[PDB]
Order: sequence, then structure tokens, then C-alpha cells
Amino acid sequence: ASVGFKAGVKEYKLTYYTPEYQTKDTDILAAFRVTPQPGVPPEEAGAAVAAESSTGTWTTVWTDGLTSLDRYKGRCYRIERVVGEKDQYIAYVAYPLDLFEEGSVTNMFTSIVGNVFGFKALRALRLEDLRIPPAYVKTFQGPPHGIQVERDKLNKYGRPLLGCTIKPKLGLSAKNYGRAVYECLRGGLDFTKDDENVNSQPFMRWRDRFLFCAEALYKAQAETGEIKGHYLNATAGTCEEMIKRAVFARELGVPIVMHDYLTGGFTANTSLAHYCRDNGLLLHIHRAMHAVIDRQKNHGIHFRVLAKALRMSGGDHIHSGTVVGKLEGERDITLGFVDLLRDDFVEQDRSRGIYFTQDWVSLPGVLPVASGGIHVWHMPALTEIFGDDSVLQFGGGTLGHPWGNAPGAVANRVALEACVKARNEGRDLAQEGNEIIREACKWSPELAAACEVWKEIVFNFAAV
Amino acid sequence: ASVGFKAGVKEYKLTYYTPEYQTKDTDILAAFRVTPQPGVPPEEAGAAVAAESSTGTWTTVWTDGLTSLDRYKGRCYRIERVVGEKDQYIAYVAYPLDLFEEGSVTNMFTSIVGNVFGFKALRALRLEDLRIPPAYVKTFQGPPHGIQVERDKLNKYGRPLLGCTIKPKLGLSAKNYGRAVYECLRGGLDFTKDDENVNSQPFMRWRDRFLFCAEALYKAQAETGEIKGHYLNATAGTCEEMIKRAVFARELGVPIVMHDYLTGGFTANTSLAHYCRDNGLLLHIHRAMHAVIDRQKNHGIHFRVLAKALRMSGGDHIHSGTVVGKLEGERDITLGFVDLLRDDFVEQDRSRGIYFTQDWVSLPGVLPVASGGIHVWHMPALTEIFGDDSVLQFGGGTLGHPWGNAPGAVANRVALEACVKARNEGRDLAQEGNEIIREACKWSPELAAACEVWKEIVFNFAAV
Amino acid sequence: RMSGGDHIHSGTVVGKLEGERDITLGFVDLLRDDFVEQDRSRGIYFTQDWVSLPGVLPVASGGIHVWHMPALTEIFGDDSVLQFGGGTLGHPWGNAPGAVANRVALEACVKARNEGRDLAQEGNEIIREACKWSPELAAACEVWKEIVFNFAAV
Amino acid sequence: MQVWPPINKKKYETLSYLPDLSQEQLLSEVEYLLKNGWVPCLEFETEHGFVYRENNKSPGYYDGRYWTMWKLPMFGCTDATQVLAEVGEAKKAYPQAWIRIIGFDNVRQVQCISFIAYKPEGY
Amino acid sequence: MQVWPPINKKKYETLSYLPDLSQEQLLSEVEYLLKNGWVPCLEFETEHGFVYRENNKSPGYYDGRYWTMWKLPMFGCTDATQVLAEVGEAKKAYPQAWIRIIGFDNVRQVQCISFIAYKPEGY
Ligand SMILES: O=C(O)[C@@](O)(COP(=O)(O)O)[C@H](O)[C@H](O)COP(=O)(O)O
Ligand SMILES: O=C(O)[C@@](O)(COP(=O)(O)O)[C@H](O)[C@H](O)COP(=O)(O)O
Ligand SMILES: O=C(O)[C@@](O)(COP(=O)(O)O)[C@H](O)[C@H](O)COP(=O)(O)O
Ligand SMILES: [Mg+2]
Ligand SMILES: [Mg+2]
Repeated sequence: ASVGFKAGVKEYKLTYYTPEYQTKDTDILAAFRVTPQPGVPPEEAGAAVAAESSTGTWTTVWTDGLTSLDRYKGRCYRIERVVGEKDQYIAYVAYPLDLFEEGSVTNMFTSIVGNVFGFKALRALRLEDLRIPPAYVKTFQGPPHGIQVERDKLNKYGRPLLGCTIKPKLGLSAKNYGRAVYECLRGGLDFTKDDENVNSQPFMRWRDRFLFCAEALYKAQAETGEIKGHYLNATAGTCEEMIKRAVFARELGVPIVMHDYLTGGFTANTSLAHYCRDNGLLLHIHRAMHAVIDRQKNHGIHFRVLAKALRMSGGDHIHSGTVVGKLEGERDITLGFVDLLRDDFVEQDRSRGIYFTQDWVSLPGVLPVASGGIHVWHMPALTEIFGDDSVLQFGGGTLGHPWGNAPGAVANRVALEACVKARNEGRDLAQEGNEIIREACKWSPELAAACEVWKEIVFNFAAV
Repeated sequence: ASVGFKAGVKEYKLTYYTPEYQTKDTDILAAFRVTPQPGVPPEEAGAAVAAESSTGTWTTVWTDGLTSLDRYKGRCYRIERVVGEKDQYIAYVAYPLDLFEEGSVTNMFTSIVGNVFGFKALRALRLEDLRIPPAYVKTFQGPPHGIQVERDKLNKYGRPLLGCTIKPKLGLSAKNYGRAVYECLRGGLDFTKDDENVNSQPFMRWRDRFLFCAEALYKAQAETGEIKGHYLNATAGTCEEMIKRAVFARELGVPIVMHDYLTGGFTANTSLAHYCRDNGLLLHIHRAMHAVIDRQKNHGIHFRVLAKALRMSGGDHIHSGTVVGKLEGERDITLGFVDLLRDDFVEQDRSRGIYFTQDWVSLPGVLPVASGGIHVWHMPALTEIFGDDSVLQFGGGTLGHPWGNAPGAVANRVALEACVKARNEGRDLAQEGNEIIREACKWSPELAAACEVWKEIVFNFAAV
Repeated sequence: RMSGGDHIHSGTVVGKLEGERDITLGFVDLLRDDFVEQDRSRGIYFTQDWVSLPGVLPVASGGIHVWHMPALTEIFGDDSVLQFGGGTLGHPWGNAPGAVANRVALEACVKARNEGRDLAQEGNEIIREACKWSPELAAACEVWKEIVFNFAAV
Repeated sequence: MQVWPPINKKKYETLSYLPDLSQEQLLSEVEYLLKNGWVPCLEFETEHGFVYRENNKSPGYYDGRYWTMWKLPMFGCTDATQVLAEVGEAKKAYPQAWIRIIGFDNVRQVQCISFIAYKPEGY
Repeated sequence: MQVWPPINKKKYETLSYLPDLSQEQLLSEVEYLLKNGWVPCLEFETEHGFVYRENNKSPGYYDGRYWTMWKLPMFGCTDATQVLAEVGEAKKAYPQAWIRIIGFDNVRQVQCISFIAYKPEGY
């Protein structure tokens, strides 16, 4: 209370534009890229985004006096012009800790991005980054396991982990799936996996696929003498269904399951991360639907946020993009968020799109996955851009090799070891790239067959 | 099989562009609005969209011969130029039934929108509509109850249902939340509800909120002699959490719960709808996050699809927009999806954005909710646009009344009953609107007070 | 011993943390014996009959090494667990060897005892002797030879 | 087109898909390790050349991952040559051992590297 | 610094870490046993020199603990030398047996002592 209740509308500006404000170390901060509507002062646009995101509505309600908005109000503490840009700004908003439910990305998302993106007063809105305070980070479980334990479990060090998505996407039988799996794995891939839309359909039922890929990976691991795994997709239509599948994988002794976190949802993911933690499965996150949110530079949510959100809710691996392949993605930005995915502390670096220093107070890091339209000739670049702490996946690039899967595997495994040694001997994957695999193509019949096939392919197209 | 395996890339066009195609009654069809990259022929764009959405990848894999893509391939059976538009088209794709897991919106979305929106070859992609076949509709539960049984249960006929979102957004104590609730409902509101972001927080914990709102709705119901309800937010961070809250609302005997389906997720929503169905709770859906996906006319998903997705997943109420208030929404489009939400069959009508005839084979219909920045002076319009089968909500519009909640409730009940009778006597809500409430303001003290306060407010701003 | 435990730490007398010999002897019997007669000498103010409750195995830990072997063995008897934290991962050739060191040290003490030597008087030669025949044991002896934790008790 | 054999191609993780590493080549490795700050360490196994699952099958459990430490991690060492020495030193004594070389990043606590330095006869 | 061998060092509990007990040495033992009131007993095993876990793996279950009693616990005996005898007696007849000597405290019911009196060839 204090100050009479005076009914009626007032600009947002009056309460949620606070340039005065001194951020608290426990505040959630957000960098929104706002583009107002013609007559809207940025500081009003900016104040609406903060109000309608925290404590306020469009008119004056007496109830405010029951509590104290100074404590609760979300607040726009600064605007910045987007240099060389169409009436577009960076409104910075700070959200007090007290506003968020502990352990819940769902909650956090409901607040920050709940309703503001549809304001009539704005024409476009996009969240670029969020500063998650340690006081909030400590309330999440985060990854079931993270980078070190994963390596430690599968016993695998020095070099990118290799994987392949069986294809065709849909239409293969429980049994063919197995066949294909075994064949890719014995070749020398570390993992094979279900395509993100392989759940349980009339052509192949989850329980059938799960039973045979278990048979197969077990065959391929005995054969090679190297721990193998096949990502078994637990994405389902109901949490009960979802857990039920994760439960079978556990019954089989297999090591990793997978889940489409955005089509599944944060509420369901969080549940699976907990289930994995307690049951010891590694969980692979697939980011289906994402580009629906993260493509346009003017409206939506940037992937670096989507990525943060996942290290929070739970996942051992997350698909981070390839720079160099079939889907969109620039190098600097990717580098930025990949550190957001694996490091303990990441210093703010506008160069790379990181608007805030992120301190993860030891939440496990997540292994980024490079996938989609990549082949043998990209090896040295991937290797370069990502480092050993990455998973590199060959779908088309494995089942696409002229002599079948086993060989297609062997090709990739050599391509990569090749690149890895070049690197270690001191070669320069960026300059010297091309000779290196070129060189190895010469000594490897399977590697060769590959080289010849995808030699001329690139996906150069001017990015969004 | 048949036709030698011939390794290497080939244009999508060769298999996913099939203008020949005669759509089967059981095919899922999707109208995508595609904007290619400069050198991309629409028919290639369109086929990339169909291949990378159903059965194929970027190069040739022998496994296709193991199955038969004629049966399974997703196929682009037609393109259309977007009259008076920047190299933008309507690619129309057809997905055979066999590809989707029964009952799972999760799976459907994973397929249709999984990866295509981030193709380098495209610069913008947007799903405008999806035709759900009766063979797939029948695999869904749909709403726990739907329009008829909800009216039947609450005993309410001939007029829009009235509701209010308690404000401030965040920051009120369990106790104060109840007080506010009792006060709003005794006034004449049918429902009050949790703000989509009120879950369980330091300032007010879910079980304390639920316990006091029950005490309060029970007080107001007894007082007025009319069934009351308070939407209790079950949105939580894990399914287990979610169910757990749903279970207490059941214990208290209260009639309706609520869930933010998009931040929650389809997996978790569906599980709640089931639980609600079996325990007879009505479910109110809050579409938080939706504008991140549905705003831009060139990229994303259109709400009519999000709307469809929910009638499948399960919801008794879904927010449909207001046209006339604080957030974006145009009248025709709106009328369009509102029919997609409530009617049994909805004839195609490009006028209104409906690209395909939708037959719901008796799936219950969902009550649209009109909310956000609406007041007394909008009554006649809303009534007009939406009719009896709607819920009209007054947040600010209720707690912002000069004489507090009770009177503000009364104000809206009278305004609405006012419009309803005008309508029934044959007046014309659209022409005669303004006098009607204006006339009422004259006889009702509480209504008056309201009229005077919001008289000058409107939210006219040129739409996106 | 009432609530439940198979092992309980009982102290070391001779190592890093506080504890006097008699008192210790006193409750060690309270932990393992069936009947324990009252002995104000040893701090036991009452006769304690456990009417067959099973007894617990006392554990000797914290700041103990190769050169304490004979005493511990002396003071505790076979029915005891003796623990080597630092005394094991503190050995110059790492853990295995360190293990081996303590094992020999202890089996060493055990036979001397059984041959009739006097762990208390003859202590010191006994391990000293064995350090001679055991490479791992020697490495040990050399490193912790001068260490003791004599400080006037509370 | 040729059938990747199904029979005597048991692997050893990193580098086992390139041709047998020459001592020079191998030297490059210990060199890299070093260059980076990893403490080099050695472990040899004379009986279970490959993972098994005899004691348990829960997810993640495999018997045979742990190997025997050869002496101790050579903290402070900077002579690439000295670790190589060790390899020699161990095939002498465990001619039938599989010997490997690993690199500890102590700040991250991860084995930043590992490559087999020596397979016994007929592997 | 030397690498404790990972291979032919199977133990046999108490005393197996000191050098092979001479008969004198062994005699001290049976002597001690007696000194105390323990009933000496003998048990030999010719097939499962070490614990296993074939029939079960619950906590505490190990197959391979029980061994065959050699005759009966020699109650009332006081001739250290007579038990020794027995030892001799059994290697005669079960040359391939592991033979062990134990001592029963009948008041506490605990084997107060146990030391192998004879490994077969090549152990
Ligand atoms: O289904 C696919 O298209 C892939 O499985 C790869 O198969 P290919 O390797 O044969 O193309 C994609 O990488 C991820 O699934 C795409 O996403 P992301 O950008 O999120 O990695
Ligand atoms: O939180 C709010 O702002 C409301 O609660 C309304 O409060 P007011 O009535 O006081 O504004 C909104 O209608 C819906 O929540 C907005 O979304 P939708 O467009 O999805 O209806
Ligand atoms: O943590 C420790 O210090 C120890 O673990 C010993 O480690 P070291 O053997 O390396 O000292 C201590 O015995 C008991 O834990 C101390 O207590 P207690 O008096 O009850 O036995
Ligand atoms: Mg995929
Ligand atoms: Mg709301």
C-alpha cells in the first residue's frame, strides 16, 4: 500500500522503466531485441515487455497495495539502439528470483515469454539471452550425467564420438532397423540412433525396434570390443508412455535413450532427465521444432537460450548445429553457445552473441552434436570447430556409401582418426584440411570409395 | 528395391514432387507457405520440405530398397504462387497415415515441423494449416469434456461464461489470492483463475493457494446460489509434479484445473487431459508462448494449427484471442479458427484462412476464451464476434474497478446480461452496441463506475 | 549397539585424534562383550548384560601407520578393523604397494604374537624386521618412521 | 566392393583404425599430451583385453574397463622420452600385457587422451 | 618403485602374505591354537580354490566358502603334532587339494583361526 488506489490506465513506463536499477546477483536478466510500433517510445515498449512479464496488467488494480511491487516487479533497466537497424533495440529486463518456481524451466518460460511476444504495441520481439543466476542454477538437476561421466562410462577419450541416424526416416521394419544398426556399428561408429520421428508406428513398434536394436548393438560390441550404444527414442504422447519405454531400455541394459525435448516439452523432458539420472541411462536431446522458434533475427527465441534451458532441464547431449552442412548456422554464434553448453563459466562476448556472463556453478556440461548433411570431406572442419568433446553424426553419410553401412562406418572412423592425428602431429585442420583426408583416402579403400562419392558436395548458401 | 542402388546426391524434386498425386482420404495434408532461397525452384524447396519431413535425407541410401517409399514418402503434390508476394508460395504436402503414432500430437509435430524450418535452401517456412483425417482424429481422446458436458455440469446456458485473472501477476500471498477470488466471484463472475505464470513460488505455494481458493469459491458459490469455479494452475516442472497438483484439486472437489500447454508440452498436456477425463475435472488451456511461434506471416506455425493440435491433445477451454484488445488478432482469421475449435465439420474457406475442410468426427469442441485488455465497453463486440459459447475474461477489468472486485464483477455481469437481452430483443450488437451498454450504465451503479473509468480506452494499432 | 551397526569407530589411542587406552578398553568391551562387569578403573559405572545382543566390531582409524601396527594389534585383538587412509594412499609407490605394506605389517605382527613374542615390548623389532624382508613394507617404514601424535590428552 | 571382415579386427578405441603407429608416430602422441599439460599415465592388462558384463548388466555397467596402473601417474615429468621408456619397461615383464597410455586433465578430471602403446602377440 | 603384479598372486587369507610357512612355523600355529582352547579342524577342497558366485549374487552370497571337512574336528586332542600328522595324511590322498587348518572357539562359535596348511602344485 501507500498512495491512494487511483483507478485507470497509466503508461507502463511509470513503473517498469527503471534505468536507475542496480541489478542483484540473484536477478534473472534478459536481453530482448524489441521493435516497437511506430508511435511507441522504446522505453514504453521496454516497460510493457517487463510489466506483462512479471507483475502487471493494462489498468490500475488496487491489490498491488497488498504486497509490494518494488520487490516483485520485473524491470526494464536499459534500452540500447541496434546499430544500423530499423527502429530495433535491446531492452534489458531484470527479474527477481522470488518470481520463479525452483527446478522449472516451464515456469521460467511461462513468465519471460508467456504473453509479451503478441503485444499489439510491438510488431516483433525476440529473446536473445538470459542470465541464469547461481541461486537459480543450483535448483536444477541438469544433465543426468554430462561430458566426463559419459566418457567415463563408455570408456572413450581423445576425439569426437561418432554416430549415424539410420535412414530412411520412417518405413523400415523392426528387424531391418536392427540389421542396419549392427551393420553401422561393427564398422566403427560409437552410436546409431532413431530418427527423431521414429516413435511407435504401424510400420515398426517401439518395443520391437528396441528388442532388435539391443540384439544388434550387443552383436556389434562383442565383435569390435568397443562399447557401443544405439539412441532408443522414448519420445511419446503421454508421460506414462514415455517413462514406460525408458523403463524397457533399462530392462535391456542398453546405455542411452533419446528424447525430442521441444515436441515432447520441458515438463516431460525434466521427468525423463530425472528418470535417467536414477537409472543410469545417458539421454540424447534432439531439438526438433526449434528452427520454428530460432530462425528469424527479429522475432522469437535464440537457440543459445533454448540451449541454456536444456542444460537446465536435463540432457547429456544436445544437437548444436554443423556450420558446414544441410541446415542453417553460423560459426561464431555456434561457438558461443557451444561454450554455453560445455563450460563452467563463460564470459560475456557480444562478438559471439553472448550478452551475459554465465556462471554454471558446476552444473555438468553437455556434449554438442554436429549432424545433418555432413560427409567425409567435412571431417577436419568439424574436428576443428568442435574439438574432441563433440558427437559427429553420419546419416546419409553412412548409409549413403557405395559399399553399404560397415564400410561407410569404417570410412568415417578413419577420416576422423586421420584428422585427429594430423591435429596431434601439429598439422592445421583449417589450412591443411583437404590434403589430410585426401591423403588418407589414398590408403583406405573404404575411405576412398567415400571421397569419390561426396567430393563435389557443399551446402554454401547465404545465411539467415 | 528394384533399380540399382546408385550412391550420391540427387534433387529432392525427383521423388517428392508429384503433382500427379491424388490424395487419399487418410493422408495428413499440410499447406506450407514457403519462401526459397534465390536459386531454389519452388518445386525443389517444396520437395525438400516433403522429404526431410517423412522418409528421406540428402544423399542416396540403399536401405530404401528394403521398404517401398511409394507407400511411405511424404509428397509435395502442388505449389501455388502467393499472389502479390515476394517469391513466396504455398507448397502442399501429403503424409500417409502409416507415418504417425496414434494419439500423439508430439509425433505429428516431430514429423511435420521437426527439421524443415531450418533448411539452408529456404529462407523462411511457415505451416498455415493441416488437414487431420478422421482415421487419425479417432485415435485421440480430445477434450476431457467439451462445450456440452461443461455447460451441463456447471448448469449454465444462454450467454458467454464470465471469468477474471487475479492480478498482480506474481506476488500475492495464498490468503490474499483467496480473498481476491471470493470477492470477484460473489460479484457474479463464473470463474476466477491463476495467471499462467502462478505455479508454486516463494511468495505463494501451490498447495496453500489451492486450499484457500477452495475456501473462497465455496463461500461465493453458497452466497450467490450459482456454481462457481477457480482455474487452479497444475503447470509444473515434471509430470509427477503436475499430476500431484491435479490430484489435490480432485481431493478438494473443485471443478476445474488449468495448464499452459505450450510451456508445459504436448506430452505433459495429454497426460493431464487423460487424468482430467478420468477424474472429471474440466481443463482450461493457456497458450503462453504461442506468439513466439505464430506471429510473423512468413515463418512459423499458424495458431489455427496450434488450435487444432490442442483439440486433439485435450482441453475444455483454449484462449482464442479478443480481436479488440491488448494483444494481436484479426477478426476473420479468428472467426476461422474459432470454428475449427468448436464445430464438427468446417468447410474450407480461404477467405478465413481455412485451407482444408476439417471433419472432426464428433471430437468434442472446445470453448474459446477471450482475454486480455478488454473492458465493459467491449462487451457488445465480444458478444457479437463470439456468441454464447465463449468465456470472456476480465483481469484488469475486474480488479481495476474503482469500488474493488465485487462491484467490478457485478459491472461485467450486468454489461453482458445487458448485451445478451439487447441481442435477444433483436437489437444489433454491432450498430447499436454503444447505446446498449451506455443505457445500462445509466441504471447500474457498479456498471456506471466502470463506464466512466474505461470510457476512452481502445487498443487500435495496425496489425501484423 | 542398540540402534544397529556392524562396525563402529572406537578410536586408535595412538593416532591423530583424542583417546586414552583404558577408557577405550572399557567401551570396546561394551561394544563386543556379552557381559561386562562394572570397573570404575576403566570408566564403566555399571555391569552391563547384553542378553545376547550381537556385538559390534570396533574400527581403528585416523593418522595410523605401519609403525603402529603392533600396538593396535596389541590394544585391539583380532576382532577389530584397522584403517589406513593416508597410511595407504600416502605410500611412495601408490595404493597397491601401500596395501601390501600394511598387510605384511599386520600379518607380521600376528605371527610374532602367535609365536609368543610380545607386541608391546618386542613391537618395534617385529615390524623393523619385516621392513627388512618386504620391499613395499620397507618403502613404508622409511617414510613414516619418525611420526607420532603424542600430545597431552583431554 | 569389399566385405569388412567380421573376424579378427578387435579395436582399441582412439587411433586403432589407422595403421600400426610407428615409434615416431607414437612419440608425437606423448608429445601432444605433454604439450597440453596432461599428466601421462600407464595401465596394462594381461587378462581381459575387452569389456565384459559378468557381474552386472544394469545400464552403464560393464566389467573390464578398469586396467592395472603401471607404477603411478608421472606427475611433473616433461620428458616425452621418459614415458616411452616406461612402455618398453613394461613390455619387458608383461610381454603378454596390452599396454596403454593415457592423459589426465586434473582440472576437468577427464582422461583427455588414450591410445594403445602395445598389444601383445596376435592382436 | 615396483609394480605389484596383477597375475599369479592368489591369496589365502591369514598369513598368506608372509613367506611360505616352514613346518616349524606351521607348528607354532597349531601350537597357538591349542594354547587357547580352540578345537582344531581340517578342511580340503579339490575343485574351487576360490569363491565364486554362480548360484546367486544377493548381498553376502558367495558360492565357494564351504570346503570338505577332513574327518571330524579333533575335539579333546592336545597333540599339536597329531594334527600336523593329519595334514601329511591328507596330502597323501588329496595331493591336488588345498588343505587348511581352522580353530573353533565353541563358546563364541567363531573360527578363531584359519591358515592354509598346503596348496597343491602351482599355487
Ligand atoms: O533427420 C535428420 O535430418 C538428421 O537426423 C540427420 O540425418 P542425415 O545425417 O542423413 O542428414 C539431422 O541432423 C538431425 O536429425 C537434424 O537436426 P539438427 O540441425 O538439429 O542436428
Ligand atoms: O495474463 C494476462 O495478461 C491475461 O491474464 C489477461 O489479464 P488481463 O485481463 O488483466 O489483461 C491474458 O488474457 C491472457 O493471460 C493473455 O493471453 P491470451 O491472448 O492468450 O488471451
Ligand atoms: O576422514 C578421516 O580423517 C578418517 O577418515 C581417517 O582418514 P586417515 O586414515 O587418512 O586419517 C578418520 O578415522 C575417521 O574418518 C576419523 O575418525 P575416527 O576418530 O572416529 O575414527
Ligand atoms: Mg533426426
Ligand atoms: Mg494470463
